Amino acid sequence: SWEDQEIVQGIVEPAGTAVEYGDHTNIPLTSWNANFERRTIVRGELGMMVGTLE
Amino acid sequence: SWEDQEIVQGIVEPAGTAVEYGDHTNIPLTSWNANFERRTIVRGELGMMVGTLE
Repeated sequence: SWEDQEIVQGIVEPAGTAVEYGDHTNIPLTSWNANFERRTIVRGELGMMVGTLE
Repeated sequence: SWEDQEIVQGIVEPAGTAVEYGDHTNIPLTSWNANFERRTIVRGELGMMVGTLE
């Protein structure tokens, strides 16, 4: 909206590898991570000055 | 009951001796006394564990 500062996009990375099965073995677990991506808004300006004789 | 600690058994000893009957003779009387014996309770515990593959 020309006054906002940043635009943000989310990314999620899952995680987890299988393990061989065992009745009394430890249960492996899956998980995930999340990062956010910011792009800054740049405002440029340009002007003019005009005179009567010009 | 399973959630008990002791079991009590009572023994009653009675007493009394008969006499010859008379209309105006004083009446003999019987009586009793009681004793108790207590035995503690022991709980045994045993279990099993079964896996899906097993």
